[PDB]
Amino acid sequence: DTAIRVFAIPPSFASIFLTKSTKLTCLVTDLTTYDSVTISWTRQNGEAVKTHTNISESHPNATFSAVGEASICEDDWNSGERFTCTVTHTDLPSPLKQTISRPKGVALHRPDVYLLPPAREQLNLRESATITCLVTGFSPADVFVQWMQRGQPLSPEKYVTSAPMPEPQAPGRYFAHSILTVSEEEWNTGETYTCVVAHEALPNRVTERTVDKSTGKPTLYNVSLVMSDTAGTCY
Amino acid sequence: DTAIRVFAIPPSFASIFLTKSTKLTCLVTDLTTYDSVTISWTRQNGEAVKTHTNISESHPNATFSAVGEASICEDDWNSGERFTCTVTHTDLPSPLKQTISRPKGVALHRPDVYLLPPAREQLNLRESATITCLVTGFSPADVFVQWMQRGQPLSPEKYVTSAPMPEPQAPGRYFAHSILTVSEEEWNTGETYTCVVAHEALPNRVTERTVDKSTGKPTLYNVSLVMSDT
Amino acid sequence: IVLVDNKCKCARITSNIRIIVPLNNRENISDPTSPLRTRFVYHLSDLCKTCYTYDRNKCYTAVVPLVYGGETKMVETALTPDACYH
Repeated sequence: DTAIRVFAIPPSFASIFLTKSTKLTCLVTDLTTYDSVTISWTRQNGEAVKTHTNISESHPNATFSAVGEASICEDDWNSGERFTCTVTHTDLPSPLKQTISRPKGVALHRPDVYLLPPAREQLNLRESATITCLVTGFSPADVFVQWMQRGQPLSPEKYVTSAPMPEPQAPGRYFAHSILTVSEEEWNTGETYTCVVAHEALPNRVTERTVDKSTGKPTLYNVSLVMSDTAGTCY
Repeated sequence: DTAIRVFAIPPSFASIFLTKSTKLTCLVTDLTTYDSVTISWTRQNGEAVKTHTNISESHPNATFSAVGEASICEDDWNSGERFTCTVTHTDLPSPLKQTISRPKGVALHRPDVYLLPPAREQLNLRESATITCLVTGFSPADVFVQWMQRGQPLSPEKYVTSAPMPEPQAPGRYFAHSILTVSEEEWNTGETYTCVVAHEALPNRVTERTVDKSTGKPTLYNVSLVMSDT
Repeated sequence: IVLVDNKCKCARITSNIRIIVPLNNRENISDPTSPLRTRFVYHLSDLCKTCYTYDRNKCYTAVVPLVYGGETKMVETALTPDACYH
């Protein structure tokens, strides 16, 4: 029972924001692992597009690592142009079409970022601090997140993020979740961690929050305000 | 679901915890449209098992995708028993019986549950409140989160839970999370809430956690006023 | 009647003296990466001529780096986007 699976990689919001380009690919895996694979793309208008040329393909070791880079301006994808990919094989004459497009029309709503520190229990355990950065009541999907310590950036595998799942009260809207786990030394030291996120619905398209050990639920204040010259000239 | 295939869906841990019973299913794919399907359940030792609770309705796939039903106390499924769906078909002189087992031999790890209250920023907004339950360091990935308002249940629509995501920064120690959305007034009322988790890698097969305003306030103040004409 | 209504420190002196002192704020306002300055000073003479709060009409900003696929790039981000513009 050989299951011929098919995958498609469309563009991403971080790519348009930074690379300002487009990248759409379609491939088939879990089948005869070798060369001689037929793939083609065609826009909604039926015209040709940048076909895979000088792009990586399956390695000689039956390692399917083909990639794609459709040199198409971000605007065409922004309109949500219907890109149709036709995947076919020499031993699979039957056609296989895959239509990908941006959903036309969505109730854009600004995100609501938050930041919470490691729970008192985890910190008391003194094994690993964990900081939460969540994003509620936001749409549409494709939100990028990043984490930073003391201003400098941080590696992607040092933290994880959730996909946008439907929201209970707002099925149209979604929520995302991010967790950054580190040792119990940086946070205990007082490291000021910062969480940045980029959503399309946001006006500035980018936002961030931050928190350190003290700002993480100050166990005790140390306010020492002084009111010099309580009355003079002004009152 | 084609090319002559039979898939087995044994009772998952979440189904065991909620339904509190076992229900084994041997879905038959590409099964020709033919009634009187004698898909009778039977133990690996061949002992009698209650037959399927009838066959479900037809499907647009032009296949009688039978759904076998089974019932057992708890231990058989926990024991080294293997259910076998006969999957009898007249148009098949050499039928294949679908085998269902309970594999074991996985590293155990204590789930670490941490419940965290609504973010300090949400307090000022007053528009609503959210509570987060995080779970880390456990195996396998079969947790089941539930929220209880002082032991009482709650309609599952008002909360959501992510699947188990992997933890690449750990040796395959799966982690997960879930949320619960509530009105702000409810949180300012000081009520209590509990994030119960069902996972096999537990001493008592259940863990409990709870937080309220009490564990979300500072310990003391050190204010110091200074008033003078200087 | 309102002699001074400084919104930098929220000091209003009707001649009443009201001063709100928000605790949650970093020492340096330019960036959040600074100690937490718990001390607070309210010099009436100087005030009647280093802020702590943020004015409703004022929309602060700070530049931060970002890395997605290529190189680190600096982008401006507003500390109070709601003031700037669910």
